[PDB]
Amino acid sequence: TPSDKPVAHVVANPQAEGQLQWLNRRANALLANGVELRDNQLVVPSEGLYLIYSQVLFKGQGCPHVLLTHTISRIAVSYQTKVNLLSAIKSPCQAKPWYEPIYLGGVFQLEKGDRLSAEINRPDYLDFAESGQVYFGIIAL
Amino acid sequence: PSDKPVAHVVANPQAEGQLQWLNRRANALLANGVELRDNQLVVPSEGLYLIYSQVLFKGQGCPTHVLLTHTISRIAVTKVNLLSAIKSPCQRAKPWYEPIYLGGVFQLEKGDRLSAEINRPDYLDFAESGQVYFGIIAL
Amino acid sequence: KPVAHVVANPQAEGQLQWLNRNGVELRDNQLVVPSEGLYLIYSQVLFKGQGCPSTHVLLTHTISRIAVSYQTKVNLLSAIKSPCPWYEPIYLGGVFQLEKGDRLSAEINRPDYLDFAESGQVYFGIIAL
Ligand SMILES: CC(C)(O)c1ncc(-c2ccc3nc4n(c3n2)[C@@H]2CN(C4)C(=O)c3cccc(OC(F)F)c32)cn1
Repeated sequence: TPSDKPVAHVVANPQAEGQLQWLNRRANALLANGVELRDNQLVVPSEGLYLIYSQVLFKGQGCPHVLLTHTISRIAVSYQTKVNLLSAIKSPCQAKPWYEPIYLGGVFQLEKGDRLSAEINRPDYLDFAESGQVYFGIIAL
Repeated sequence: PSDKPVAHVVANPQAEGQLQWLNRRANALLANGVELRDNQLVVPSEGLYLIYSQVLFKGQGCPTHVLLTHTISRIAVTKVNLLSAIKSPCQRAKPWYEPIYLGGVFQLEKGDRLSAEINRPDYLDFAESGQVYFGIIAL
Repeated sequence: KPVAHVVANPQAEGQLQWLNRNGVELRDNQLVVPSEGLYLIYSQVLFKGQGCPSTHVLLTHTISRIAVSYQTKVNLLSAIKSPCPWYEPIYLGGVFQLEKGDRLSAEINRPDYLDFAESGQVYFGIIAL
């Protein structure tokens, strides 16, 4: 049986300077059943409950103060500003290399035309030495 | 359309001296039988559930052996500790930030009450939305 | 709609071995996909230690896919943590389209640091959507 559930799982472009850019045209990544990726945002095709998730991986070669943030935001139709749905702050430095993963997840009622963004404050600290470390997705329940 | 019991409640940024959960806010929900009664999530049916919660603490400098705790408890129709974490933000102004994330899968029974509590609500950070939450997902 | 929730065997210490109790099979420490379709794959592992050593400790947790039509191993989700008593949990989860016969594995690099006391914190599963 073929599912018609709006789903997305986009991955970060490891070659995008000073930014966390989401791609669907990669192995084990997808945009299906109405979900679109427009201006680095996931656009919701229909109203309903959705599971929203994102993971980023930060890495630094040592400690030089550094604040790392990762946020999933929602912009509703006819609105312009992002309202935080999920957000986390980490302080990796309280020269050995440090690693800081941030995982955000939750269930949210979304409306048709909503735009979701998964953003960070310090893309200079993003790590891409391996696949599956930086991602963002939604699944209609 | 799924009939899986789900919940995602957020802290009241105005409720001083407490970590009070709200479902009647934008981007917060109680669906498929889950209820929020007496600051607790009430389980509608038996089964495996993913339980999660994040709280963010922030202080304006370390003058002091401050202990920060975050716990998720279960009360059955028997009180058990499900998830717990302790953090010591003070090694020794210079602001500090301390997030505590708790997550896990637990077998819950119908009528179970889940609570997500902290010991220092005076250190809770509310300068931004989406930082303090409590949720459950039936599997 | 098949589901699978498997937990770490606390008696097979020194290796992250999975224990089962829907129709998703557990063969050779891997979850085997029964049919073509979409799936949420999640997991959690818990690490702990009594202190820090000279050699820099790196903790990793990865969920891989061995596609049946090509037989190679590709990361689906991965995370690294540098804990330097300490406790370090690692979470993963995402929706992937998978084919019949695909094998999923959830592995770590330091089983000597695994925490077997927490069953509700060392697990691996899938749910067909
Ligand atoms: C509704 C639906 C699709 O059927 C479903 N959603 C989620 C799960 C599930 C069960 C156990 C899990 N343990 C973990 N997860 C699980 N997901 C991940 C990662 N990590 C560990 C978390 O602590 C976590 C926190 C918040 C959401 C989150 O899910 C993420 F996909 F959005 C996670 C099962 N079923």
